[PDB]
Amino acid sequence: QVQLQESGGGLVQPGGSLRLSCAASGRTFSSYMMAWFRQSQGNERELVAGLTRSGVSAYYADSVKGRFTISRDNAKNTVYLQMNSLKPKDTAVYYCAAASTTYINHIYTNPSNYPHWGPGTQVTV
Amino acid sequence: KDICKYDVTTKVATCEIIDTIDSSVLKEHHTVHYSITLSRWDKLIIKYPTNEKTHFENFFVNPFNLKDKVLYNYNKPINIEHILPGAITTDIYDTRTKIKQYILRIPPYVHKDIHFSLEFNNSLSLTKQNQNIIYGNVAKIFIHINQGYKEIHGCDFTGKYSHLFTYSKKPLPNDDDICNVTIGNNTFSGFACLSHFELKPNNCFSSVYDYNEANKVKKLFDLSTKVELDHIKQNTSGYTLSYIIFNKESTKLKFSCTCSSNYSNYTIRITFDPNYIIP
Ligand SMILES: *[C@@H]1O[C@H](CO)[C@@H](O[C@@H]2O[C@H](CO)[C@@H](O[C@@H]3O[C@H](CO)[C@@H](O)[C@H](O)[C@@H]3O)[C@H](O)[C@H]2NC(C)=O)[C@H](O)[C@H]1NC(C)=O
Repeated sequence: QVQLQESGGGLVQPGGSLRLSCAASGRTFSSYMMAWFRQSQGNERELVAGLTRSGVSAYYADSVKGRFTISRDNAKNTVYLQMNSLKPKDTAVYYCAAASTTYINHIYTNPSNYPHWGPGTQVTV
Repeated sequence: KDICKYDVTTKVATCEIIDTIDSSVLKEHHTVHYSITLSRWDKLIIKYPTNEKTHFENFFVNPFNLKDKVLYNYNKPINIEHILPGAITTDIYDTRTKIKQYILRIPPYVHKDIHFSLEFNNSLSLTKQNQNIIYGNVAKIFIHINQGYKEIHGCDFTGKYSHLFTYSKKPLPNDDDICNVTIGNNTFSGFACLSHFELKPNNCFSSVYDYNEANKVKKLFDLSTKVELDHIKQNTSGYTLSYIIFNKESTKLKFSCTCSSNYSNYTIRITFDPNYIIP
């Protein structure tokens, strides 16, 4: 029902900033849990940022902790991932995953638990 | 009434907001609301967690200063003394259980109806179970207070609590006024002075001057036990206040208290006669 779309990712010099936006269609974001996923070349998908349906409980992986920040413009139906102080490890195809749950205070860890996914955007630094 | 219970015998309103905001269980509602209506002299005791208690690491409270401020009209933070003049708030913390207690004593008289809330935010706390990162929620308590029935038969020298006490006078530069009141059984009385004044004996009503025993410093417990009292040393407005009421006490009692400063002094004199009746 919900379709995701990433946008706003490219090449940057180490120490810069980017704002990756993810738009959904079909249903409102409030009814879904959201997460940003990493995937470097020839590596598994890791989780960087997560967001429960409450919109107030945000999780940040220890790698991007202290530098990334997730947000939800419910009017525009978009999730923004602000990524500051970009480091060489951040080079990956950032994906936007969304799951459907009837609980507002939890977020899944493994990418398999996420039914809906979006076409990732590459972020090289 | 799932977490907030009002016992009529003790007139106590106990609310427990710990397991409701625990971050270890999947929760369907992020805001849990519980409403309570209170009258004069009622006591509200909310038992909430701390940062040290597990599953409540990033717990905090709104307003962050519970003792002084509340959320008036469930909107903007305001000093509780402003909307409920003469109220008393205390904060307790048991390090053995990592649990704090917010204790609110409603004054014996409420001149105007009041509605205010208190928020307990545990959304920032989290736990990790299976392939899930569960989070906590926030719980809001909406308290309403009715009109307070009768002005306390006490003394006020600050001049600000005129609607609360029977006697009120604006403080003067040099004055030796003495307030005398006749109280009966199950009747309220009290006093109000400026905080920087000296209370005599300290923490009055608890240790009143035994006028019978020639104004002796003694705990009121020795004189009588069928009494209920409370006292605040300094409110946000900077005034010391105390209240007292006798409950099924058969003995006639006469005791006193004094607020003194380098410029003026004020004295409270109360006569407890169980057979006494108001005119
Ligand atoms: C405490 O609970 C509230 C309500 O359940 C959660 O919502 C947060 O409420 C605060 C109130 O200060 C919002 O902060 C404000 O946000 C905007 C930007 O959205 C900004 O203009 C203001 O300067 C102010 O910071 C906050 O955004 C809102 N949402 C989030 C995601 O925090 C709140 O999350 C709970 N508090 C915490 C720290 O978890």
